[PDB]
Amino acid sequence: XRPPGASGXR
Repeated sequence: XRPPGASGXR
């Protein structure tokens, strides 16, 4: 998916 924790700074 896009794990919040870091999907890069976004």
